[PDB]
Amino acid sequence: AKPQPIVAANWKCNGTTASIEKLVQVLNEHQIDHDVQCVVAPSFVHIPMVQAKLCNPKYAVSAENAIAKSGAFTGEVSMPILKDLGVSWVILGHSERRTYYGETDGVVAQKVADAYNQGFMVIACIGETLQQREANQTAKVVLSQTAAIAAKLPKEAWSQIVLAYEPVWAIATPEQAQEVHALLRQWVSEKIGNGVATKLRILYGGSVTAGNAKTLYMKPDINGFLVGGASLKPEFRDIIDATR
Amino acid sequence: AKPQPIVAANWKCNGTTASIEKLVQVLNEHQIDHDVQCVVAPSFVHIPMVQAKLCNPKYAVSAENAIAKSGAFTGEVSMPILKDLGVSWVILGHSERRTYYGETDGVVAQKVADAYNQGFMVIACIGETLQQREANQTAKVVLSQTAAIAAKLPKEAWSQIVLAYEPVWAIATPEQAQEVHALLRQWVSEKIGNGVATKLRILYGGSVTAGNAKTLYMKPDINGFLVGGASLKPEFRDIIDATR
Ligand SMILES: [As]
Ligand SMILES: [As]
Repeated sequence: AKPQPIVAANWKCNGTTASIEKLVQVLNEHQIDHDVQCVVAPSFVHIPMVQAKLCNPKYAVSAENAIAKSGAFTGEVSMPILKDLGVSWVILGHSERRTYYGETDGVVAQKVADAYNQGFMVIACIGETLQQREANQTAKVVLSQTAAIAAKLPKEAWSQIVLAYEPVWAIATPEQAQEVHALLRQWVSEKIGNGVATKLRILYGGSVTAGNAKTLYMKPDINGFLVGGASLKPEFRDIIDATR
Repeated sequence: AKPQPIVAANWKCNGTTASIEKLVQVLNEHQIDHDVQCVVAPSFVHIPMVQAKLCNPKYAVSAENAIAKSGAFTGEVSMPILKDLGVSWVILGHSERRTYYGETDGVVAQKVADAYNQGFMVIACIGETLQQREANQTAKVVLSQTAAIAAKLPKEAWSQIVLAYEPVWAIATPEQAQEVHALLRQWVSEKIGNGVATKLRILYGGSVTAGNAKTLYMKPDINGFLVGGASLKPEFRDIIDATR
């Protein structure tokens, strides 16, 4: 029933040359025996070393953010630059960028559309804060965020979209995760179409560990993970193996 | 009289693998016959290729921005990451980040202090908008920006600081540039000390071309350049040679 799972590592703003060499060697030696798309998103300056040292073809390298256009945007990295470098995945709308770096719903929606139209696979992040959840606004918020993205996309774009639900309010039980994933998928099914909804990967982006990954993946509407801190450790392999 | 000049290339969010290979080969073949510190600031994902292909020891590689701390800051690059990668220069406070990416005077001042305390050479950018210049507030603005930076630095930090004046209102005659540079240096001399003021490099960050570089460098308070678009072209070499 489920579509191909994805296990994505978000290294955030972490790593050294030495630590990444060691971690990538562990990922390269891991023999994955089922159909899963693995993604690694290093900090921008580590993308080249990861591209060079990774040899496991079940992985793609992602950026952790991008802007749409090259030009006079000191400090930023654009989608054309990433494409020329051979990066075809990007994480957009991460809660830390929505919170700290001014990415409103509209800003994220436009970036996702720009990444779609430039050929990227996009992990688009959504999720509600503690104040929003306490106000009983979980559904209003995650469906407003998703709707904003959807309004700028044609139906055919959804083959390049992956959603990641971040329970910002926690950063949650597997049951609470499943409730939001099911709501997201039912809204896509109604508004966009049931074929899009059954093929869409909705990844869980709360706290994922070797301890809890299999329990989360048992949920019918969870299609893998956007992993934070545990993705810097050898137990990331156990999180991949939890999607069998 | 003048301190060692600096000619810094800010590539902004521009370049391809192919274009950078070609440009770096031109910079590597250029024989520089006087004492000048050259800097190249590529987009983050191009830092490694530039570090590898550059062979001209008169150049240092810079970042175009950074944050102070590693951690859960998706999409950002930190000063410890850059140091581990061997980057010891950073541009902070560029007008495009102050304008588009929420860097207030306080935010820039704190980053400069954090980069000082982590051992970086810092090109700290200041400059007034068209509305501020029309209000006759050039001096209020560039000295407020500089004062905000200075308030977080001990006197000994100034060996690691370089100022870059950006005439945002234009982006200017060499005379207008010299007036602001002279004002900046006189304020540093009074507030911080005359030995700091005579050793400080104040770089001009308006439109610098092969056509105008020597005329600008003739000005007594201009110590080189933070160059935009012309730094992507072979005529960057002519801008370096204008600091003889
Ligand atoms: As291999
Ligand atoms: As050489």
